[PDB]
Amino acid sequence: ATTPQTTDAPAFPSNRSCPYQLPDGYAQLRDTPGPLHRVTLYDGRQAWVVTKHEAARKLLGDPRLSSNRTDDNFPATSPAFEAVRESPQAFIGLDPPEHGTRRRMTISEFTVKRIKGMRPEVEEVVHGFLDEMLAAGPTADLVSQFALPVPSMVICRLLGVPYADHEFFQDASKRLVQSTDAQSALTARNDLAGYLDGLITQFQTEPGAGLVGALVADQLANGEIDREELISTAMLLLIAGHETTASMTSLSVITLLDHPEQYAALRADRSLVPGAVEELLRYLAIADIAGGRVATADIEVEGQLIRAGEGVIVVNSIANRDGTVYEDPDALDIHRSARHHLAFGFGVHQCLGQNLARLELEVILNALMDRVPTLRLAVPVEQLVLRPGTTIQGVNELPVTWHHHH
Ligand code: HEM
Ligand SMILES: O=C(O)c1ccccc1Nc1cccc(C(F)(F)F)c1
Repeated sequence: ATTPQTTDAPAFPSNRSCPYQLPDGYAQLRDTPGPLHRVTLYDGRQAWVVTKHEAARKLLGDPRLSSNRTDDNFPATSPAFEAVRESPQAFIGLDPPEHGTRRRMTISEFTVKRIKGMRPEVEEVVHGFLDEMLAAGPTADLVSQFALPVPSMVICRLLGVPYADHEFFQDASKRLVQSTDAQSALTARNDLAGYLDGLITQFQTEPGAGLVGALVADQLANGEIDREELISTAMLLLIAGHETTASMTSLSVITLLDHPEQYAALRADRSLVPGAVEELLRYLAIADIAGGRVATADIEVEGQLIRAGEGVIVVNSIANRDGTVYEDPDALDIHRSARHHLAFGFGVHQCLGQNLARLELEVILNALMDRVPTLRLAVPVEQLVLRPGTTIQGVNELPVTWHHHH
């Protein structure tokens, strides 16, 4: 090469170097005027990304932006995503009206009433794993010993997946979400699909509790959902149900320990916890791989033209750092109003599990402050290995220690 390498479509996604700040490239996008920006995906395709808060709400509500993953022009951010692409879709990949007919089969499990009613169960699960970790003595891996098991046990009960098989499906879920190549991603999905097919057949003998048992005994027995779809739907809920909250827990611990005055204020006044959870959601925005869209018609946005067949990624981490919405947006402030953040999306696909996630993180933070207020990282912040921007944000390992008490 013998010419400058500046490009008007930088590589996307980018990797975080700090868990709670944007990648520098993302900061550059945040500062570029306009709602949209060109980028180049891993294979060479260019696509649009959305980089401003209001425009992200508007485009997430635009029916000309389809969630159809199996569309040829759907933006793929890694060779692994094309596992979810050439696979039968759960409702996260459907458009209305099909999307609502499938999502409505699951919503009874996620109502505000039901979630509020799970609080004692979540508290029991959180405190049990906390006990086992603390009794095991420092040091510890917060991911394997706490952040992952807690939401796994909860979502497994919700679904009717037996927690006994946790080692299998927890490992399979890891391999699907984080793979760098396509085939290891396909294999993880097919191990999962295979396990899920057996559970249905098992339900097809003795009716079990949980959402999967319910969908087997009703919608499936009425032909209203296909077996492939039920598997896909159960897989989406299982994986989302435990990988997202696990990442929020580990990244929130890292973040709070870098803001000790806010963490101390939080411990001193537990009425701040719900607002702190909202702020952490806005600030950490762990699900950026959760904004892909493909346009089925030309879309004009503020003087820029999205043409039919162009991919669009609504990047909610950047949108949540829009300073015309959140004053001083790169500062963590558990007292701020984080209302209207996009960590959960917006519109018809807005996160089904959002209030379960909020409940989990409130109980988790309270239990950590109750039972191990001296928790600290057993390594410095820049000895941690963060995941790349091609997957759910977080850490695969979080070595922690505490002052032992008896
Ligand atoms: C803990 C933090 C969580 C975050 C930050 C998060 C983030 C998101 C985002 C951004 C979307 C939108 C995807 C899109 O627009 O294409 C989404 C959708 C979804 N989330 Fe969550 N999620 C979290 C927890 C959960 C939990 C605990 C569940 C439990 C099952 C869950 C289940 C779902 C489902 C099923 C959808 C698809 C909804 C639809 O397409 O109608 N999420 N999530
Ligand atoms: O997007 C799919 O189709 C998907 C399929 C199978 C399993 C998980 C899937 N998605 C997924 C995986 C992790 C976190 C989130 C989300 F952030 F949206 F909640 C979504």
